[PDB]
Amino acid sequence: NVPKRGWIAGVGGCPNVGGICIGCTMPGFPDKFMPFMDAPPGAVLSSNLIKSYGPLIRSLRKLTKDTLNDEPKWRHNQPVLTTGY
Amino acid sequence: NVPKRGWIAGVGGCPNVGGICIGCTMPGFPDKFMPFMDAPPGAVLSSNLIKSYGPLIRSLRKLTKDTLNDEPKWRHNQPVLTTGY
Amino acid sequence: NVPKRGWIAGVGGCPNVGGICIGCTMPGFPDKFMPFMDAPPGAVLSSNLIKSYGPLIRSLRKLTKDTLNDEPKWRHNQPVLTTGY
Ligand code: SF4
Ligand code: SF4
Ligand code: SF4
Repeated sequence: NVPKRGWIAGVGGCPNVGGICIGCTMPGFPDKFMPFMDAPPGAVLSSNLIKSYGPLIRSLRKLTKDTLNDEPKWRHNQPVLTTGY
Repeated sequence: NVPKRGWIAGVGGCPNVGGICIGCTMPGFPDKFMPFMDAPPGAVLSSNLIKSYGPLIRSLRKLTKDTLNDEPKWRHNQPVLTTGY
Repeated sequence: NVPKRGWIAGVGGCPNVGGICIGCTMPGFPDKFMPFMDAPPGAVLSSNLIKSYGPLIRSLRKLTKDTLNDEPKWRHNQPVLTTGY
């Protein structure tokens, strides 16, 4: 739970901070994880997994974000109130 | 950056601890987000495709996990060393 | 070429105006097409095709459309020209 909780005062961690998780809390440690800097064989399948939907969902998110980066029209210094009141 | 950063000394935040993010930092806040306790229109979309490969990746992870939840055979109190030394 | 071409002076046609195509120009007409009001067998395939990229493509389109339904900010009757001139 290190990443979810941090190391000390929420300050540290491993992957959430740039450190590969080497499985140091598991019965299989360390032998079933070495070499540590190699990709887990199961990960290559999931990293070579194909998300054709990967670029779409990102493009849709950006659009939605852009409209959220636009204040409503009724916020101005014009002498006539547009807020609907 | 609140969830990534926490609120005070990494203690709190919003979604990371069960509070929906109401986009209080966005120029569109709050009108483009209300009503807050309703699902955002574009959410259900990305949900319905990952459901085809969720239970798969989930099982594939539960299995490797179990292998990692097993100590190497050479860890015992038998009369003879079997670690490879 | 009827729907692409219209029937008379580009006015009528068949499926383009709600008339099922019954293959009346084809060497197999009418036997390989009856019963007419039944769906084509091979058609049923691409019809029920589980293209779950669909609800995501219409959304990605509606979001683009909505932005194209907003005039740029510099269109207004304020005492200050703000087009970039
Ligand atoms: S390397 Fe260890 S301390 Fe770090 S996240 Fe993994 S199991 Fe936890
Ligand atoms: S509700 Fe606000 S403080 Fe919280 S994560 Fe969202 S933008 Fe940040
Ligand atoms: S029913 Fe006949 S005229 Fe109409 S589109 Fe089909 S081939 Fe053309």
